[PDB]
Amino acid sequence: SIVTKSIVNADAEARYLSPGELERIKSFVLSGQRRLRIAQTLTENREMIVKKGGQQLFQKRTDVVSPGGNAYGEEMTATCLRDLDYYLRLVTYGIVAGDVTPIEEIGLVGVKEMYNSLGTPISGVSEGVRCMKDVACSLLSGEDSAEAGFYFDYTLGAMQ
Amino acid sequence: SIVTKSIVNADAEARYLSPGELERIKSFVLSGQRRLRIAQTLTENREMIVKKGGQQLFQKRTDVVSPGGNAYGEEMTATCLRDLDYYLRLVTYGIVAGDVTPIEEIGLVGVKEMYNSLGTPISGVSEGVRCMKDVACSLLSGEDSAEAGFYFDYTLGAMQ
Amino acid sequence: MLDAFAKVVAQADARGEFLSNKQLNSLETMIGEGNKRLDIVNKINSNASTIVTNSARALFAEQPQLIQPGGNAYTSRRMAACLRDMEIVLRYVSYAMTAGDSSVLDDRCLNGLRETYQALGTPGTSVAVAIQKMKEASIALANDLNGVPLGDCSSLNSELAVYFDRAAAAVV
Amino acid sequence: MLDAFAKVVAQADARGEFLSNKQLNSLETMIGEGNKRLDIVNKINSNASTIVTNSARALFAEQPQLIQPGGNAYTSRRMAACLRDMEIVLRYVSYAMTAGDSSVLDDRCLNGLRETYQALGTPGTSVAVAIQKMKEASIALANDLNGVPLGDCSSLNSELAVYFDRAAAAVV
Amino acid sequence: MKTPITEAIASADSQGRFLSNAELQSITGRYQRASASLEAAKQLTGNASRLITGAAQAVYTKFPFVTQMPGPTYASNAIGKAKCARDIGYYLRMTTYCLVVGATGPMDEYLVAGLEEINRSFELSPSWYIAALENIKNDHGLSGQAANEANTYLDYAINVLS
Amino acid sequence: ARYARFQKIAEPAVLSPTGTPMTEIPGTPYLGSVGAMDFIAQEEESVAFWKSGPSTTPVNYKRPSGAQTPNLPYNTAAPVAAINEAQEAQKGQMQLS
Amino acid sequence: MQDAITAVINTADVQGKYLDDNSLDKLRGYFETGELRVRAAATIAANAATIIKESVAKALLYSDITRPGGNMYTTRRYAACIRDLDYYLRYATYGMLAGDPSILDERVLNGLKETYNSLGVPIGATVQAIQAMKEVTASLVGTNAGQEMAVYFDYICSGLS
Amino acid sequence: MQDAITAVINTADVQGKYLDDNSLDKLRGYFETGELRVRAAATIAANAATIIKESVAKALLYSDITRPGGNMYTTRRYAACIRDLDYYLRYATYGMLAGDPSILDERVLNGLKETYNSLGVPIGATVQAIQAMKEVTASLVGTNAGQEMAVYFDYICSGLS
Amino acid sequence: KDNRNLSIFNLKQRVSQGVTSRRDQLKIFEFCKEKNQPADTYQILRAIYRQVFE
Amino acid sequence: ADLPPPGIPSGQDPLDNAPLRHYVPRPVETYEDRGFATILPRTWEGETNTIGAGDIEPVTKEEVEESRKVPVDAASTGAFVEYARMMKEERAQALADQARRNSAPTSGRPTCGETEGTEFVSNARPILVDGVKVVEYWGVPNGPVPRLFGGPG
Amino acid sequence: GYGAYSYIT
Amino acid sequence: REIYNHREKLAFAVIIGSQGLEAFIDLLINSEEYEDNFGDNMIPYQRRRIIAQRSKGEIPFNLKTPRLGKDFLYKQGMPQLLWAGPVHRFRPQEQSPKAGDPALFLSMVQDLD
Ligand SMILES: *[C@@H](C)[C@H]1/C(=C/C2=NC(=C\c3[nH]c(C[C@H]4NC(=O)C(C=C)=C4C)c(C)c3CCC(=O)O)/C(CCC(=O)O)=C2C)NC(=O)[C@@H]1C
Ligand SMILES: C=CC1=C(C)[C@@H](Cc2[nH]c(/C=C3N=C(/C=C4\NC(=O)[C@H](C)[C@H]4CC)C(C)=C\3CCC(=O)O)c(CCC(=O)O)c2C)NC1=O
Ligand SMILES: C=CC1=C(C)[C@@H](Cc2[nH]c(/C=C3N=C(/C=C4\NC(=O)[C@H](C)[C@H]4CC)C(C)=C\3CCC(=O)O)c(CCC(=O)O)c2C)NC1=O
Ligand SMILES: C=CC1=C(C)[C@@H](Cc2[nH]c(/C=C3N=C(/C=C4\NC(=O)[C@H](C)[C@H]4CC)C(C)=C\3CCC(=O)O)c(CCC(=O)O)c2C)NC1=O
Ligand SMILES: C=CC1=C(C)[C@@H](Cc2[nH]c(/C=C3N=C(/C=C4\NC(=O)[C@H](C)[C@H]4CC)C(C)=C\3CCC(=O)O)c(CCC(=O)O)c2C)NC1=O
Ligand SMILES: C=CC1=C(C)[C@@H](Cc2[nH]c(/C=C3N=C(/C=C4\NC(=O)[C@H](C)[C@H]4CC)C(C)=C\3CCC(=O)O)c(CCC(=O)O)c2C)NC1=O
Ligand SMILES: C=CC1=C(C)[C@@H](Cc2[nH]c(/C=C3N=C(/C=C4\NC(=O)[C@H](C)[C@H]4CC)C(C)=C\3CCC(=O)O)c(CCC(=O)O)c2C)NC1=O
Ligand SMILES: CCC1=C(C)/C(=C/C2=NC(=C\c3[nH]c(/C=C4\NC(=O)[C@H](C)[C@H]4CC)c(C)c3CCC(=O)O)/C(CCC(=O)O)=C2C)NC1=O
Ligand SMILES: CCC1=C(C)/C(=C/C2=NC(=C\c3[nH]c(/C=C4\NC(=O)[C@H](C)[C@H]4CC)c(C)c3CCC(=O)O)/C(CCC(=O)O)=C2C)NC1=O
Ligand SMILES: CCC1=C(C)/C(=C/C2=NC(=C\c3[nH]c(/C=C4\NC(=O)[C@H](C)[C@H]4CC)c(C)c3CCC(=O)O)/C(CCC(=O)O)=C2C)NC1=O
Ligand SMILES: CCC1=C(C)/C(=C/C2=NC(=C\c3[nH]c(/C=C4\NC(=O)[C@H](C)[C@H]4CC)c(C)c3CCC(=O)O)/C(CCC(=O)O)=C2C)NC1=O
Repeated sequence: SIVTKSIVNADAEARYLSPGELERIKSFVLSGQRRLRIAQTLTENREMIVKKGGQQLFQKRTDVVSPGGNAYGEEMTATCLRDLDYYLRLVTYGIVAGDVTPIEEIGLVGVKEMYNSLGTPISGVSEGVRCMKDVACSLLSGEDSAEAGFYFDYTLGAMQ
Repeated sequence: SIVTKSIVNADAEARYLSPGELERIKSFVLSGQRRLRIAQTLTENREMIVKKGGQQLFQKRTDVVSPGGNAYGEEMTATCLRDLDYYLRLVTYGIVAGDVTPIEEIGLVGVKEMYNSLGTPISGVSEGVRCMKDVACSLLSGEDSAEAGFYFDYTLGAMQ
Repeated sequence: MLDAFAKVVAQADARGEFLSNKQLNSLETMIGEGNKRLDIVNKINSNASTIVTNSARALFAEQPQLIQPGGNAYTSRRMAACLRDMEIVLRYVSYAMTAGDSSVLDDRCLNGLRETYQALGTPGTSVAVAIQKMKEASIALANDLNGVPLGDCSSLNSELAVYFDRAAAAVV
Repeated sequence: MLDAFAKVVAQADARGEFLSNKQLNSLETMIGEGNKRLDIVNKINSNASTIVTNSARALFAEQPQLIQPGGNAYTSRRMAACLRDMEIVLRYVSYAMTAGDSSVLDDRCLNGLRETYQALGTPGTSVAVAIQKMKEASIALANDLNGVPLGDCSSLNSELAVYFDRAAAAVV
Repeated sequence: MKTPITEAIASADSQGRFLSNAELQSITGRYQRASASLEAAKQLTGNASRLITGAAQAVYTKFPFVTQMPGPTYASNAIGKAKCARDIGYYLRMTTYCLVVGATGPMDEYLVAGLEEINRSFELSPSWYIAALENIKNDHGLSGQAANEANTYLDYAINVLS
Repeated sequence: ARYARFQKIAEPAVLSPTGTPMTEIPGTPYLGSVGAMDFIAQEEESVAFWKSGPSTTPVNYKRPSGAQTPNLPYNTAAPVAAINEAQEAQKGQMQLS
Repeated sequence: MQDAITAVINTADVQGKYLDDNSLDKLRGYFETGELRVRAAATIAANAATIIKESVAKALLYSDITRPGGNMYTTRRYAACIRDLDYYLRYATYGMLAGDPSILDERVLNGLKETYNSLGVPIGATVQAIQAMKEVTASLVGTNAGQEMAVYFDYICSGLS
Repeated sequence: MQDAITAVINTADVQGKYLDDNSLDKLRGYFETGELRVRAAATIAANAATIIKESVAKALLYSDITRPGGNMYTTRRYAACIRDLDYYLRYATYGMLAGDPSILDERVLNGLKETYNSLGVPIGATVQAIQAMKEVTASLVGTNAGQEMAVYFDYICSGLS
Repeated sequence: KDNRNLSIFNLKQRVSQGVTSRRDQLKIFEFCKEKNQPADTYQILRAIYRQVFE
Repeated sequence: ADLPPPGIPSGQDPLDNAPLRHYVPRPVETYEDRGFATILPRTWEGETNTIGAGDIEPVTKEEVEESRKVPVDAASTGAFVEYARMMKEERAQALADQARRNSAPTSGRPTCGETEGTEFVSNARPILVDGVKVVEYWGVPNGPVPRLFGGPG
Repeated sequence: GYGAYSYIT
Repeated sequence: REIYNHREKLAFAVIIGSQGLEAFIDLLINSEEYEDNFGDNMIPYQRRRIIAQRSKGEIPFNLKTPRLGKDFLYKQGMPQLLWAGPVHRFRPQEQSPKAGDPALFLSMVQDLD
C-alpha cells in the first residue's frame, strides 16, 4: 500500500511524516475512486484476459504447449492459466494499493527460485504477463491502461 | 508390564522389591521363550482372526451392517475391521508384556467415552472381540489359549 | 558426430522437448551465415599444402632442434610423420569449420592426443607452436579480399580461431 | 567349464585320490534329484519371455526413471538392449540350474560384467532390482503344482535362488 | 547423427581427403531446402497437442476394442491413455527433429533402431501407430513445400513400421 | 545452472550423474563444446535493444605491431600465451563506410 | 561437531585410556566404509536439485498446502520450503560423510521444533518431505549408502517429531 | 514410567506395526539379562544400610560439611542427607531392574536441581556421595551388574550436574 | 582398568564440557590481495550476505 | 637397465640422444590392464571359485517352517506354568474388580458424545493417583515412611 | 507483510 | 586377440587416422596373421580363451570391450540419473496407504462372505 511506503520511511528516519510525503497521501486518497474503477474493470473482465492472454501466449510460444514442455497435458495446461489468473489478481491488488508491495510480497519475492525449482522457463511467464497486459490495455482507456499497464510492466521487469 | 507394576507398588510403599515379587519376576523372565511363541502365532495368523472374527461378528449381529447402522458401507465396515485389528494387535502386546498394562493404556482407558462420541454401540465391539477370542482359541493349544484367551477376556471385561 | 543442428536436436532430445521458436530463429541465422562459412572452408581446402609446408618451414627455422640428429623429427620416417600430423590437424579444423561444432574435432583428433604425444616422447609445445603457425597462415589466408564480394566476417574468423586455439590447447 | 560331477572329479584329481563311497553316494543322491531338476528347467524355459517382459514391466513401474527422456534405458535401441540383457542373465541362470554348478554362469556372464556396467554408466542397482524381479517370477513359477506329480522342491528352489542371488550380487 | 553435413564429413573422413566441391555443393542444397523445413517445424510445433490428441482419437475410433480390452498393453486404464499420447508424441517429436536436421538421422537413431523388438516384446502393434501417423499426415494442415517435407518424413516413418 | 538450461542462454558444464566433472576432452576438467553458438549474439546480453545496424564494413590485415611485440625464447618451444600475444599484437582493422 | 574418529578420540581421551583394540576396531570400521561414503556424497552433490524436485513432487504434490491458506501458498513460502529441504539434504550428507550425527545435533535440530511451532510450519508434512528425500536418495546411491543416508534422514525425522 | 518391554511396545506401537524380529531380539536381550537384574536387586535390597554407611564414610564425613556452618551440621540435616542417599539407592535399583531410566526422569530428577539450588544443598558433594554409592554397590553386585547400576547412578549424577 | 564404572552418560558429559567446540570451528573470511582468486572473492561476498542477513 | 618398457623394442630406443630442451619423460606403463595379467582360479590346487550345487543342503518343507518359528524348551514351558500358577489368584481379582467398577454407575453430566463422559474416565487407573502419595517426613505420617536407621541402636 | 500466515485462516 | 601393448593402438590409429577406415580393415584382413588362421571362409573367434582345465579363463571380448567407453562417458548429453519428474502418477499417496488406514481393511471387506 502507498500509505505504508511513508510510515516505514519516516519511521526509519525516526521522524514524523514529511510535508512532501503528506501531499502524496492526500493525492492518493483523492485518487481512490478512479483506482477502484480500474480494479473493478479488471475484476469483472478476468475471464477474457486469462483466456485471451493464454491464447496469445500459447500462439506466440508453442514451446510449452508441445509434448515434453513444462505445460503439456490437460492438468498442466490448466495450471498455467491458473498462474496467469494469480498474477492478474495480484495486479488488481497492486492497483488498489497504489503500490507494488502487494505484488512484490505475494508474487515476486523469491519467484525465480520457485520456477527454477519447478523447471518452468520464467521467460514464458513474462511473455504470458505481457499478453495479459495487451488484453487489459485493450479493455481500458488511454491514461487508465497506461497506469494499470505500468503495474503489469513492473511484474515484467521482475520476471526478466 | 509386570516389572513396571512391581516397581509402582513397591515405589509407592517406598521400599525395595519384596522377596515374593522378585520370585514373580524370575518366573516371568524364564517364561519368556514360550510367550514369544504365543504372540508369534497370533502375529502371523492375524488376517484369519480379523476376517473370520468379523464374519462371525456381522453374522451374529446384523444390526450394525444393516442400512441405518454404524458400520453400513464398504468404508465403514473397513473401519470396523480396522478396530478389530487394533485390539488383536494390542492383545499381542499384552501377551509379551506379561500384563494388561499395555492393553489398558493404549486401548481401554477412556474407550467408552470415545465410542459414545462416535455413536458406536460398544456391545458390538465386545461381541467382535469375543469372536476373535473364539478364532484365536481355535488357533492355539490348551494352556496357551487359556492364557491368551484370558487377555481377550480382560478386554471384554473392559468393554462391558 | 554432431554439427550445430545435431547438437541442438541432441540436447532437445536429452530433455525431450521440442525446439522453441527462439532456437529456430538462431538456426535460420546460422544458415544465412553458412555461405560465408563455405567460402572460408573453400579458401582453406585450396591452399592447405602451402599452409602445412610454410608452417613447417617456420617451425624448423625458429626451432632448429628437431631437424638435427637425435631430435624428434630426425629421420625421413619421422619427418614424414611430422608433416602428415600437421596435415591431420588442419584437416579436422577444416571439418569443424564446416560443422559449426567442435565435436568432430574433439572426438576424432584432440581426445586422447596428449596421451599419445606423451607416450612417444614428442614435445607437445613444439606441436602447439606448429598449430599456432597454421592458425596465423590460415587466418591471414581467410582474410583475403580476393575473388569474393566484400562484407563483414569477423565472427566466423573468431570462431575459426577458437578451433585452432582449441587444438593448441589440447596438445598443451 | 564344470558341472557338479566335473567339480567332484576335478577336486578329487586336484588331490589325486579316488572317489570314496561317500562321494559316490552323494552323486547317486543328486541323480535321484535330477528329474525334478529337469522339470524346473523346463518350467523356466517355457515361460521365460513372460518372465522377462513382466519383470521389465514391474521394473519400469516401480522405477519410472529409465523410461523417461534422458534415462539410461531410453531409446528403442536402449530399451531393446536392456531388455535383451535380462534375457541373457535368465539364460545363464537356466544353464547353471542344469549344470548344478555356477561355473558356466560365472565364466560366461558374471565375471567381468561389473566393469562393463561401470564402463557404460549403467546403474548397477537397477539391474539388481531387475534380477530380483526375475528371481521372484521364476521361483513363484517354479512352485506351480500344475502338470507335475506332487514332490518336494524346497532344496532345488533354494539352489536356484542361490543362482539368481549370485547374479544380483555380481552386478552389485 | 546422420545429418547431410555429417554424411559429407563422414564420407570424406573415410576417404581421408578434404572437403572438395562435391560435399560443398551438398551443404549448399541443404542450406536451400532448410528454410521450408524450418517453417514446417514451426507449425508442427505450433499445433502439437491437438495433433496428438486428434491422432489418439483416430486410433481409438479405428480400433474400438483397445479401450475395452482389459490388459496392461491396451489403453483401457488412464495410465494406458497416457502411454498412448506419450508414444504418439514421441513420433511427432522425432518428425520435427528430422525436419530441423534435414535428414532422417534422429528418427533412425532414436526411434527406428530396434523398434521391432520392442513392438514384439510388449506386443505393441505397428498398425495402431500407422493409423496414428495417417491422422497426423491428414491433419497437420501445412501448405506447399513445407507440407511436402512433413509428408515426406511422416510417410517415411509409416514405411519403417511396415 | 538450471536457469541457463531452461532459458537456452548457454550450456553450463555440471558434474556428471556419477560425480566426475563433465569433460569433452579427458585432459582438462570442465570443458564445453565451442562452436557457432558462442558467436551468435543473444538479445539478453545487450542493454541497448534500440541499435541494430552496424555502420561500416570491417576488413582485416596484418600490422607490424612495433613495440608490444612480446619477447620470445629462441630455440625452444615458446609458451602458448606468448604466441597468442604475438598474434594479438599483429591485427589491423580497416573500416569502410 | 565430530566424526567417528573424533568421537573415538573423545571417549578414549575422556577416560584417559590409550587406543585399545575396540577403538581400533571402530576406526577400522570407518576406514573400511570411507570410500563408499565418499562416492555417495559425490552422487548426492551431483543430483541435489533433482532430489529436492522429485521429493517435493512426491510429498507436497497434490496437497492442500499448495491451495490458498496452506503454508506453502505464496512464492516466498514456496522458496523457503524448498530452501529447507536443501538444508536437510545437505546436513544429512555431512552427517553421512562424518559417520556421526553430532552435526545434526549442533546445527540443525537445535531450536528447530521451537522455530516451526513458532512459525506455523506443519511438522508432519516436513517429515514426509524428508522421507521422500530418503527414498529418492536411496534410489540414487544404492543399497548400502541408502542405508547410511537412511539413518541420518531418520535422525532428522526423529528430531523433529 | 516404562521398562524395556514397554519401550519396545512403544516403538512398535507408534509405528503401527506389530512385533518384528528386531523387537523380538530386544525382548530376548532383556529376558537374557533378567535373572542378573533380579539377583542384583536382591543383594542391594539386602545391603542398603551398609552401602549408605560406607559411602557417607568415604565421601562426606570429617570435612567442612559436617563441621559447623556446613550443610550437614545439625542432626536434622544429617538425617535428611542420609535419607536422600537412601532414595538415590532405591530409585537407582528400580531403574536397574526396569532396564529403562524413565523412572528417574519421572520421580527423581524432576525438580531436584531446583530443590537443591533452592535450599543450598551442595550439588558437588551430593554427586561425590552418589559416586561413592556407585563404587560400593558395584563392589557388592560384581562386574556386570555393577556396570548396570553404574548406568543408573551416572544417570542421576548427569541429571543433577 | 579400575574406572570399570564409567558409562555412556558420564562420558557424554565429560566430552561435552567446556566452551562449545564452535570456537575451534569458526572459519574467518580474509580478503587478501596476495592470494586473490575471483571465485574465492565471490565466496567472501556471499559470506557477507549470509552474515548480515542470516 | 633391464628389458624395455612394455611397448618399446630393446634394439631401438625412441629417446636415443634427445635434447634436454625437448625431452618428454616416459609415463609408467604396467601390464595390469591387460587380460593375461588377471589371476585365474587355481584349480590345480583344490580350489575352484564356484559355489553351485554342492553347498545347498537338502531341506524338507517342514524344517523350514519349524526353523522360521521361535525355539521352545521344557525348562521354559515348565516355568511358564510356574508363572500362570502364581498369577492365577490376582488375574481373577483384576477381572472381578473391573466388572465391579464398570458395573456401578456414577451417573453425572457427560462431556462429549451422549450419555457418557462422566467424572471418571472409564478404565482409568486408581493406582496412578492413589499410588503416588505426598509424605511429609518429620510430619504426621501420610504414608508408611520407612526409616533406614530409625530402629533404636 | 501483505501475505501473512495465521493459523486462523 | 588382445592388443600386445599401448604402442600397437598408437600405430594402427595413425593408419586409420589418414587412410580412413577402409584401408585399415584392409590391413587387418589382408594381413598374414588373418590368412594364417581363418583363411578365406571362417568367422573370427576367440583364440585360446580358456587355457585348459582352469574354470575362469578370460572375459569375452564382446563383454570386455563395449561402446561409449569411460573416457567418452563423461561427454555432454549422456543418460542422467534423474531429470524428468513425471507427474504420471497422480495422487500417489493413494496407492500406498500408511499404517493407520482402513483402505487395506476395505480390501478385506470386499473379501468377506
Ligand atoms: C518341483 C520341480 C515340482 C515337482 C517335480 C517333480 N517331477 C517328478 C517326476 C518326473 N518329472 C518328469 C519330467 C522331467 N523329466 C524329463 O525327462 C523332462 C524333460 C525331458 C522333464 C521336464 C518325469 C519324466 C518324471 C518321472 C516320470 C513320471 O512322473 O511319469 C516328481 C516325482 C518325484 C521324482 O520322480 O523324483 C516331482 C516331485 N513336483 C512338485 O510337486 C513340484 C511342483
Ligand atoms: C560451392 C562453393 C561456394 C563458395 C566458395 C561460396 C561463394 C558465395 N559467396 C556468396 C556470398 C558472399 N561471400 C562473402 C564472403 C566474404 N565477403 C567479404 O567481404 C569477406 C572478404 C568474405 C569472408 C568469407 C560475403 C560477405 C557474401 C555476401 C553475403 C552473404 O551472401 O551472406 C554467395 C552468394 C551469391 C552471390 O554472391 O552471387 C556465393 C554463392 N558459395 C558456394 O556455394
Ligand atoms: C553375454 C552376456 C551379455 C550381457 C549380459 C550383455 C551386457 C551388455 N549390455 C550392453 C549394453 C546395454 N545394456 C542395457 C541394459 C539396460 N537398460 C537399462 O535401462 C537397464 C539398467 C539395463 C537392463 C536391466 C542398455 C540400455 C545397453 C546400452 C547402453 C547404452 O548404449 O547406453 C553392452 C554393451 C554392448 C551393447 O551395446 O549391446 C553389454 C556387453 N551383453 C552380453 O554380451
Ligand atoms: C523413443 C520412442 C519410444 C516409443 C515410440 C515408445 C514405444 C513403447 N511403448 C511401450 C509401451 C506401451 N505403449 C502403449 C501404447 C498404446 N496404448 C494403446 O492402447 C495403443 C495401442 C498404444 C498408443 C497408440 C502402451 C499401453 C504401453 C504399455 C503396454 C503394456 O504395458 O501393456 C514400450 C515399452 C516400455 C514402456 O512400458 O513404456 C515402448 C518401448 N517408447 C519409446 O522409447
Ligand atoms: C611500429 C611500426 C609502425 C609503422 C612503420 C607504421 C605503419 C603504419 N602506417 C599506417 C598509416 C599510414 N602511413 C602513412 C604514410 C605514408 N604517407 C604517404 O604519403 C607515404 C606513402 C607514406 C610515408 C612514406 C599514411 C598516410 C598513413 C595513413 C593512411 C590512411 O589513413 O590513408 C598504419 C595504420 C595505422 C595508422 O593510421 O597510423 C600503420 C600500421 N605504424 C607502426 O606502428
Ligand atoms: C642441453 C643439455 C643437455 C644435457 C645436460 C643432457 C642431460 C641428459 N642426460 C640424459 C641422459 C643421460 N645422462 C647420463 C649421464 C650420466 N652418467 C653417469 O654415470 C653420471 C651420473 C652422469 C654423467 C656425469 C646418462 C648415463 C644418461 C642415460 C641414462 C639412462 O638411459 O639410463 C638425458 C635423456 C636423454 C638421453 O638419453 O640422452 C638428458 C636430457 N641432455 C641435454 O640435451
Ligand atoms: C587421429 C589422429 C591421429 C593423430 C593426431 C596422430 C598421432 C600420432 N603420431 C604418431 C607418431 C608420430 N607423430 C610425429 C609427429 C611429430 N614430429 C615432430 O617432430 C613433432 C614433435 C611432431 C609433429 C608436430 C612423429 C615424428 C611420429 C613418429 C614418432 C616415432 O616413430 O618416433 C602416432 C603413432 C603411430 C605412427 O607412427 O603414426 C600417433 C597415434 N595419429 C592419429 O591417428
Ligand atoms: C499468488 C502468488 C503465487 C504464484 C504465482 C504461485 C505459483 C505456483 N505454480 C505452481 C506450478 C506451475 N506453474 C506452471 C506455470 C506455467 N507453465 C508454463 O510453461 C508457463 C510459462 C506458465 C503459465 C503461464 C506449471 C506448468 C506448474 C506445474 C509444473 C509441474 O508441476 O511440473 C505451483 C506448484 C503447486 C501448486 O500449484 O499448487 C505453485 C505454488 N504460487 C503462489 O503463491
Ligand atoms: C539447516 C539449518 C536451518 C533450517 C533447517 C532452517 C529452517 C527455517 N525455515 C524457515 C521458514 C519456513 N520454512 C518453510 C517450510 C515448509 N513449508 C512447507 O509447506 C513445507 C511443508 C515445509 C518445508 C518442507 C516455510 C514456508 C517458511 C517460511 C515462513 C515465513 O517466514 O513466511 C525459517 C525462518 C526464516 C525464513 O526462511 O524466512 C527458518 C529459520 N533454518 C536453519 O537455519
Ligand atoms: C550440633 C549437633 C551435632 C552433633 C551432636 C554431631 C555429631 C557427629 N558425631 C560424629 C562422630 C562421632 N561421635 C562419636 C561420639 C561418641 N562415642 C562414644 O562411644 C560415646 C557414647 C560418644 C561421645 C559421648 C564418635 C566415636 C564418632 C566417630 C565415630 C567414627 O568415626 O568411627 C560425626 C562424624 C563426622 C564429624 O564429626 O565431623 C558428627 C557429624 N553433629 C552435629 O551437627
Ligand atoms: C569477573 C567477570 C567474569 C568472570 C568471573 C568470568 C568467568 C568465565 N569462566 C569461563 C570459563 C572457565 N572457567 C573455568 C573455571 C574453573 N575450572 C576449574 O576447575 C575451577 C574449579 C574453576 C575456577 C575456580 C574453566 C576451566 C573454564 C574454561 C571452559 C572452556 O571454555 O574450556 C568463561 C568462558 C570464556 C573462557 O574463559 O574461555 C567465562 C566467560 N567471566 C567474566 O567476564
